[PDB]
Amino acid sequence: GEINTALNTLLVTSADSNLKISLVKYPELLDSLAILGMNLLSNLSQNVVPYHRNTSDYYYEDQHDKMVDKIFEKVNNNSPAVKQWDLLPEPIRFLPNQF
Amino acid sequence: ITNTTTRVIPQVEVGNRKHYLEDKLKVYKQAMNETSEQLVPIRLEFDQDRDRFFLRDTLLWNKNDKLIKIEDFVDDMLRDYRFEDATREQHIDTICQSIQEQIQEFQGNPYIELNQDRLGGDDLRIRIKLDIVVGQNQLIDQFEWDISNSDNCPEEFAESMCQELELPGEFVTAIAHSIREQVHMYHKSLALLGYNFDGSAIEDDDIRSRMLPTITLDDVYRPAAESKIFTPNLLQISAAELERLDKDKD
Amino acid sequence: LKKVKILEQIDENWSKEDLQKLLKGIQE
Amino acid sequence: LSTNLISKISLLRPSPIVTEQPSAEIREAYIENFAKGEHISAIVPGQSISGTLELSAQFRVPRYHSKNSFQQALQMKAQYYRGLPLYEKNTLLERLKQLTPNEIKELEHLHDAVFVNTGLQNVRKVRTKKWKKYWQYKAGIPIGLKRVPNPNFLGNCNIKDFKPPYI
Amino acid sequence: EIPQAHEIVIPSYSKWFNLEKIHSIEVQSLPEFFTNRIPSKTPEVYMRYRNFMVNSYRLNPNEYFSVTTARRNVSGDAAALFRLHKFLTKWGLINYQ
Amino acid sequence: IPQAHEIVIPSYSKWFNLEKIHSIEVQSLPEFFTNRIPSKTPEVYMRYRNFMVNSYRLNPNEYFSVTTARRNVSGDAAALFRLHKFLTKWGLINYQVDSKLLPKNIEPPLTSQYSTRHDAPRGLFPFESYKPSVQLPDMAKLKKM
Amino acid sequence: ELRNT
Repeated sequence: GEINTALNTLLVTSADSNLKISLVKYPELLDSLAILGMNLLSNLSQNVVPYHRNTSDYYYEDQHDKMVDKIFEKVNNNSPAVKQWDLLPEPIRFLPNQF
Repeated sequence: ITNTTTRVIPQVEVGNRKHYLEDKLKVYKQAMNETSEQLVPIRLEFDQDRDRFFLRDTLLWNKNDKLIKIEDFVDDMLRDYRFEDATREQHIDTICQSIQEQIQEFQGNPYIELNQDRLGGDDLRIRIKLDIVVGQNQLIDQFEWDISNSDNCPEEFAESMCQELELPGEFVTAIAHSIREQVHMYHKSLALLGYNFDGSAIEDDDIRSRMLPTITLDDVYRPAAESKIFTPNLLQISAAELERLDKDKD
Repeated sequence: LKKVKILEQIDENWSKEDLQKLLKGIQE
Repeated sequence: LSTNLISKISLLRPSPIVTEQPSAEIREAYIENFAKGEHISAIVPGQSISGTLELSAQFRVPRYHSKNSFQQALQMKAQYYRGLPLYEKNTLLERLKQLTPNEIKELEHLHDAVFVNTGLQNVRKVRTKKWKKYWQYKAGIPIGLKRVPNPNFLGNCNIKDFKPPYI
Repeated sequence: EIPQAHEIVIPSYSKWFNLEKIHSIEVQSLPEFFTNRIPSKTPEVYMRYRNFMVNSYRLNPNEYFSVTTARRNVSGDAAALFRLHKFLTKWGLINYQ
Repeated sequence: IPQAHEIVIPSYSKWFNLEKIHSIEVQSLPEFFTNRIPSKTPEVYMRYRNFMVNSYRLNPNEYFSVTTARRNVSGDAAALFRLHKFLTKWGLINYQVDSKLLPKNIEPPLTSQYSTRHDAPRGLFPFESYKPSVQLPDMAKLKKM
Repeated sequence: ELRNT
């Protein structure tokens, strides 16, 4: 709803020709529009459904002691890697579906 | 207020500040090439003479950070100190140039971090003294700190001390800044004298007299009259001092 | 008769007492 | 009205703690000149709580050795009150007839480590009791629980509760 | 425990903000706390800083919670604390009223 | 002959010897055992252990701080802090101290259980007419006829 | 806000 009521209130004002939408006063609206159009083009070519997923949608909800905590898994019963991701997905070419 | 005559109001602002608009590409260009941090202790002192402001705030700063423009952070800080909008003849450029100078002199953690890292470090224990004033309380305490160890965390010790003493939190971010200050001003004096940080062979007179001697079996307990210096004293009250030798150091 | 047995919806997140308190609370 | 129905009708339908500048006109004049960059006459500290954590003007490392009980030992080749329970007269005397002056320096620092820990524990408890009343005082709560209200008042919002059509 | 003595309003697009939980927008907006390259920037440190700033604003919502008090009260570099404070005040959630 | 007290160690730390160095401590705290630094020796580490634990055991309901340590033992403060964390993880010291008497952070208290209202924009919710009829429809005339 | 008379 927050996306659709923003899109409709942008479409009414932008077609009005009496109310100016200038990006000198705010240049980050256009990046939101273009990133939304990027991410909608991405999950349309893969037929993924957003906005109503049954996933959790939340990320990780929760020194000299990491070797001590490693052997703590030994004497109680008695280093994570890096991540890599981008802001935007690959364009739409270089996808296995798109040839 | 929405119930109006249908204007377009771009970014109605809070605290007389336009919202910070990120780049979102330099953020990922920096956050993925993110080897180390190299925090910088930064000191700001100004008086009513030769300056108009006072601005005695001390902060840490990431040296490898290329995201935030430093003049924008200083301009945000002066707005946080409630300076009125005539804040350029009492320049933001003076504070920005001071902070620009203080991060250029920071030679970094030397070859104790750069080339080699002996597990456990060396015997280089230095005599850290601190003197902090917050409100009307004055924390005076001294201890020993191994400058030759890389896994010595000043912040994890500052939180530990303010845990025991039940300090408010300005002492949390002042003790760690004092550690980061004095360890850096010893590392700089070591690096400018060509110390060659792996083989020790200290070979000087002003330093090697500030360094502490080797703890033996007998010296594992300090003497009683020597113990009364190495204890934190919560002397509450205001402070009063000055500093002007520009000519004397010249 | 073909009666609606409403208390057979006792799926593990809920219970029969929970459904009874739900119905009595919405009637309250 | 019959009592067979009265029991079922209601069944079927149930219906001196802070250390700031307490004058509220010198704090404002301090900021009115601070934005210009000027000092003032009176002083203004930051807010805090009262109380001093004063160590080393308090319990010291005790002196269990005499003035020469170490160098003469070097020549001859040698329930709780504060934190320690009071020992009986006869039981502790044979215990201190056992030890050596290599361990007297251990014992002094052990008893000092007990004393400083107790003298920090009680002051820590008093300090927590003071901070719990500081945070209540700085948040509008009184303790221990023509004006015009702003929209950030408890119960004076501008977003009125809209009712559903079935209600 | 302190009882609620003020009216708290966050904007509707900040409905996702919940304490003790990290949303996906917080990961895609501040990625440096979640790429395990620096051991002094963990998501526990991020949750501590964020919960500190949000709890400290909501005690007196009429006051602009500046960057400098947050820098003076938690230990960390000024760049990451400034970026987290500007992200937080970008989405409402602090300095909204 | 001397007075004795009651000490409580958790069951997973029974391996602790007050006169011997365990194998856990050489893999947990490797800075005292490189045998290259003369100021961090395996014999002066026992003088830290038998000053922390043997002073905590004299009165186990007092939290053994770390500012009580570096006031006396004249070592590096970070090494004493790491050893004080190591002896607290295995519950040797600071175990029978009652909770809420342990030192806690001086922070603004939690505002988790606060009720928030939302500023929703103008066109978010639809216009609603036709109040629904909660009351059940009556069919007395149909069954009467 | 203290609107007085």
